[PDB]
Amino acid sequence: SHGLFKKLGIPGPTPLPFLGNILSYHKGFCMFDMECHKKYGKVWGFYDGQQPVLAITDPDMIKTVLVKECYSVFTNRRPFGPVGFMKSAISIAEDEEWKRLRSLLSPTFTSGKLKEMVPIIAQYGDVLVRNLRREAETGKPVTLKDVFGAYSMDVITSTSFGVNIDSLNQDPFDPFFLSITVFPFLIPILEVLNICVFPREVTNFLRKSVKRMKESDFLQLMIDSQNKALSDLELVAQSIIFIFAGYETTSSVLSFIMYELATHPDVQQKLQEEIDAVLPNKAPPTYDTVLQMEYLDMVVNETLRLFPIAMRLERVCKKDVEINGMFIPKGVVVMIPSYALHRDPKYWTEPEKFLPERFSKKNKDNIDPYIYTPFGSGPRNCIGMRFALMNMKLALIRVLQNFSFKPCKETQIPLKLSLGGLLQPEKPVVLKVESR
Ligand code: HEM
Ligand SMILES: CC(C)(C)OC(=O)N[C@@H](CS[C@H](Cc1ccccc1)C(=O)NCCc1cccnc1)Cc1ccccc1
Repeated sequence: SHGLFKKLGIPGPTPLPFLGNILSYHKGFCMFDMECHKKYGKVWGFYDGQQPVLAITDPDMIKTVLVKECYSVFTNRRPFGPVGFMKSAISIAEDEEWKRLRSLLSPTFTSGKLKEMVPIIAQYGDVLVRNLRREAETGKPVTLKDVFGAYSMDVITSTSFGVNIDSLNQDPFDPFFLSITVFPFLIPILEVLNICVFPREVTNFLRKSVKRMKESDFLQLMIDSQNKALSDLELVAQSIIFIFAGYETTSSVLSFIMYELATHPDVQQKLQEEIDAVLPNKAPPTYDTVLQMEYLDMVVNETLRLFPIAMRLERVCKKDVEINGMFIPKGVVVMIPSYALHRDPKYWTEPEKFLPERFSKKNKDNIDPYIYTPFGSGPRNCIGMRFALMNMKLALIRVLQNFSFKPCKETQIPLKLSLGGLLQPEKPVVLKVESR
């Protein structure tokens, strides 16, 4: 089984018995992907253990995979376990079951459901300020992910359920998952053991805490179809997904943006200037004033080009296909190396520099949406994209209407990415905060 790509004529690095190419992850997914993209061109293959993985980078082939042939051939992501009752979570679910959850949960993030959440988000930003005004009136460097995650947790639990809890001081969220991929034949062993990559105690906290809400929103819109069709432990699982997403991703990106705003002071001023012009007198941001702000959008986009928190997009090939003139056999994992495409010199001038002018309306048309895919694409892209962009931007507006951000002696400059598996910084993001 380590001969597949040698036979297909697809180039790629030579695998070791059993491990495949996984020793190559010692420097991280993204470095390996960049290295392959440059050694091998537009297409290559490698092996996670015994699992063949075909990397593609052609914009047309990517659109075919994410969009043109999604329902028919590339419907699911790579199996990932042991998951337990979380198998029914939307982003883990497969084929017809995912289809049903997608259709069931899509009405949560409309322009009209988002627009109802702006008045309610508007409270925790003010908490976020006062929490920050304290750690500022005392010239003590601030950990952004702590105070951002605090605010993120606040918005999520209320956007979907209705629970309000000053997020300060709950909040429960590469050593072993390694063995999953040399030993994925061990996943079904672990499922029959109830063994879970979510420690059985974090989920047991909510295997009742959702039943405990309450009862007598995302939570609302689910019961209406609970009363085919719908369930309830399946309701707790969707909730856990949403609660992770809104906490960890929203807070992690906010921290990346503030780092870049701090290492590029002219961009921070330019942004504070735009916010005060749309929102004079520190006017409260509304749903519409957020979408009005173009440089805020450019800043956000440009951070997600540098720090795309998914790193790779993946789809299981569920049957033989010949896409854009190339044969792909059943079972291959097809992979888009997003981090690499975001930093590819053959699309982006000076790709390591934080330059938000790449996304000006003057320039944003030179940007292939199948190269720059921070939220995915096609029927299976990020279901929370608009809620996420809006959530962050309201945090940013409120925050920058009050404070500026400078580097500190301990600010890691330049910021190293974690060689681990998740797009995080090695050292946490600390910066000096000053009150306008
Ligand atoms: C800046 C924040 C976020 C980013 C960059 C992001 C990005 C992504 C990406 C790249 C995917 C995979 C798409 C694909 O494979 O084509 C995804 C999937 C998903 N995201 Fe997010 N996301 C963010 C925040 C959120 C939030 C706040 C939610 C809240 C519900 C959310 C819910 C989901 C779900 C449910 C999926 C699975 C979609 C499916 O399998 O049908 N995401 N996200
Ligand atoms: C750990 C590793 C990076 C190797 O592979 C995973 O990423 N595996 C997840 C399985 S689930 C799903 C998948 C996903 C999401 C975004 C991009 C690519 C793949 C998911 O939407 N997750 C919920 C929150 C979220 C995160 C990012 C963007 N949008 C939403 C990790 C996971 C498992 C169980 C609970 C929470 C997270």
